[PDB]
Amino acid sequence: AVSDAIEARLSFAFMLNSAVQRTGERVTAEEIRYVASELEDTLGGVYSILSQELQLPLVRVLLKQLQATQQIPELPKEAVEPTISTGLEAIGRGQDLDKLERCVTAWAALAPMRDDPDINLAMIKLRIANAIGIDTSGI
Amino acid sequence: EKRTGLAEDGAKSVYERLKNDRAPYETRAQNCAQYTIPSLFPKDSDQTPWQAVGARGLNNLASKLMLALFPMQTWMRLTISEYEAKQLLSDPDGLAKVDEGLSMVERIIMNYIESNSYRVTLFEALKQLVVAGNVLLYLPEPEGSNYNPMKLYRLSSYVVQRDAFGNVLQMVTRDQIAFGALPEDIRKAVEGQGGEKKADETIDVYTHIYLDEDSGEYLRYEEVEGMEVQGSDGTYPKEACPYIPIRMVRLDGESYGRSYIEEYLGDLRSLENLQEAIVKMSMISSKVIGLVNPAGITQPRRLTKAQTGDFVTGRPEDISFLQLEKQADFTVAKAVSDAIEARLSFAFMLNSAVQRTGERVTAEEIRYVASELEDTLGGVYSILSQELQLPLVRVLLKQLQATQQIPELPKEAVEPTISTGLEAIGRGQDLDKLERCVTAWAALAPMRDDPDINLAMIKLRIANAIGIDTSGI
Amino acid sequence: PKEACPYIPIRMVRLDGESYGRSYIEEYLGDLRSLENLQEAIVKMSMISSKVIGLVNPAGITQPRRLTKAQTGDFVTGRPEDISFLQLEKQADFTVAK
Amino acid sequence: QTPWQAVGARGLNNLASKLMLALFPMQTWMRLTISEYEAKQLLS
Amino acid sequence: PKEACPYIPIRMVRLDGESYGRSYIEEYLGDLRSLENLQEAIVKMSMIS
Amino acid sequence: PEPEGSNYNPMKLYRLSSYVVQRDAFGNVLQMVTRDQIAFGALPEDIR
Repeated sequence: AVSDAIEARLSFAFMLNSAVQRTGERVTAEEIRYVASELEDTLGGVYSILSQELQLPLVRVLLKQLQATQQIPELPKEAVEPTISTGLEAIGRGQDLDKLERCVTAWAALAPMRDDPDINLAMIKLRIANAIGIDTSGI
Repeated sequence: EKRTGLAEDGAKSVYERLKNDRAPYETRAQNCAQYTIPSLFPKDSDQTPWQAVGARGLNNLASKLMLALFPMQTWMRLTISEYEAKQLLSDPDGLAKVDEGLSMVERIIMNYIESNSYRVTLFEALKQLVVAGNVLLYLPEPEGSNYNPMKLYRLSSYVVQRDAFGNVLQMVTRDQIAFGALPEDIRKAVEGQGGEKKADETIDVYTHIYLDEDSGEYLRYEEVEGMEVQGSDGTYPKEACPYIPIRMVRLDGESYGRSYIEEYLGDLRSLENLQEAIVKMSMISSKVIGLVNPAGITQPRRLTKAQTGDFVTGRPEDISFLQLEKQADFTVAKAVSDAIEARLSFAFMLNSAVQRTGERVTAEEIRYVASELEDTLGGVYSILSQELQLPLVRVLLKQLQATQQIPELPKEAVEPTISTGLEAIGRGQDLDKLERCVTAWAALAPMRDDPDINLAMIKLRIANAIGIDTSGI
Repeated sequence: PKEACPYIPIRMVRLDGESYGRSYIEEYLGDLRSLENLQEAIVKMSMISSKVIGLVNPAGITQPRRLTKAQTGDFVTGRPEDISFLQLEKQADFTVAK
Repeated sequence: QTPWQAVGARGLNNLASKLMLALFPMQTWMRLTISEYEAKQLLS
Repeated sequence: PKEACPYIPIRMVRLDGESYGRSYIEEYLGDLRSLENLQEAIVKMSMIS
Repeated sequence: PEPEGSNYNPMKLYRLSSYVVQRDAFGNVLQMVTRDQIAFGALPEDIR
């Protein structure tokens, strides 16, 4: 019993998906999702640390190493010292994409008044995008 | 020049005097770390723990806070200053310009934070911020566009003093650089003051900062062996000091802060003290020891040699195995251990405190007891937003305008307001009140074709009580 | 001015006719001490339960030295009647207090 | 000499595996974007 | 050049004011030894059984 | 190492025991001394 009590505690600290595996009770579905979002919470911890400690320095060195051996076909001055994004940004499923179709879905909220009696949909469709935080340049 | 005022008697002399009202606060931090991760605050002056509970709790607490305060997302939102926003009324072409560039500084601050590896030290800061009362952050001048990291001083190797209103009066750090690493200016000055030094001798390097009674600003200087350092003098303005000392739990009328783990320390020690005896008990239980009666026929030699399947000269009355049979008292101790370990799991925002092996846990209690972890976390978050998030942004803004990495903008955006929290994620109360008001205009769709109802005045009062701007609706 | 003093003294529980206020935890203090006084004896009890202590009968053949030295799997000169472990067996009274 | 348990073994291995597939996938996991100072230059 | 050295030394757990970093497993080492020290006696017991 | 053309330029990894580091106050790298343990029959002819 003591060994299994410890082995469970460790299984959490090694992001083992089989720490939910408690042979004690009829494990529900609503705790599985919640105790799994504690494994994601402590993993997002080490990931956002190693992004700074090992991911970005590795890219930053390869960038300057490959521009120096001219395998990088030259580009207009604006892109020789850029900004290096990583994480959910680079997978393509980042906060930017979130805020846009979180704003598209707020313009379907004023569909039961697209035919607006003096409501003025023009300023609202702009303030909605203001609070969210898009660019609004040319919308 | 001999300096007086606060640094009248040197630097190291102030460090050792203020080390006396700080000594209780590091002893407290020492105890809390001994039961979590000792490496964060070793018990060296004024070995691992038997349990990993506090260990996984401390790490999970910091992780949840670091991912809350400092995400990959933009987590600050600059917006036009009120006094200079009333000036630009009804001018949306020259007003969108001021907010757009404000949202450019929104990004510049991030890129500086990303590429300079601020996050990785902020984590080690939050870990320290929780088990120890305080941390000291130093972010030097940008100095070009290089790799300008952040420096972190743990409580034991720095010292602070505050006034009545809680403002910083003086701060004396204390690096412990090895001689073979000091700058050549300081290095030759050291062995040239008496005694040549080896390459591994450790040199105490202090760093006084203090307000000047005459000026309205801070004066600093490095200091080695009792004599001031070459080229180390300098001044910082009072409103933008790049040395930030952060407290966790305030106690208005005190130089330092209280730690977070401190408040639940009594139970945390009860668990470690128990887990020790429990594990030690488990080792005794799994220890197999025979007991051959010497007045008997069975000889101990023949048994240890015997293979499986062997028959052996002896009777079963002579041998017996050492039974511990403390099964009863173990269940008592293990039940208390689990009861305490659970109480702490709530105080460490462990999502696995719902994990009660007692009953068929429903779906409707999980949501409610999870909204107590959200309720006690929003506590420390909205505190650290003021104690560590807002001061950090406020310093980098004035630090980056001073090295003109901020492309200039129209006067309205030189002193704006710095919003944080759910505002900057973009899912704040503003967006809430807007589509909570749109959804009140779809409620009068079964009378859009209104017989004399007048939808114009109603569609306006709805937005009034809610609290939108109503400017041009 | 009387209408805008920047020193504010706040009470929790008013008692009109008194300078200070009553605390909120005060009203439930009696149970709060009952719990602490109990948890003390409870926690202390678990420590005695998990304390393993042998009891070698000196008039017996089994000597305490040989046992502490022995490895796991070793057989040892002795009888099981000589050794016993200090049982607390307050399982009944524990469940009451808990 | 080897350990009596494979707990840390599979734990350590699972820790590395999850991190490498998070940090370094077959996917493109960095995103370069225009520097801010030289992006305001190329406006409109 | 200082800005692009191709030798990169990485730390795991920072402790600002030290050349090297702390390991991740170090923080939970006590329980990891409790388990192994136990698993030995358990496995050894099963062989005796 | 440097790309050195477009060849097979792998990555070298030094474990903690066969390398050593020193840093300053702000945490920047001061010096690094590695330590391979190559067998004589493998060294380049210059060093050999």
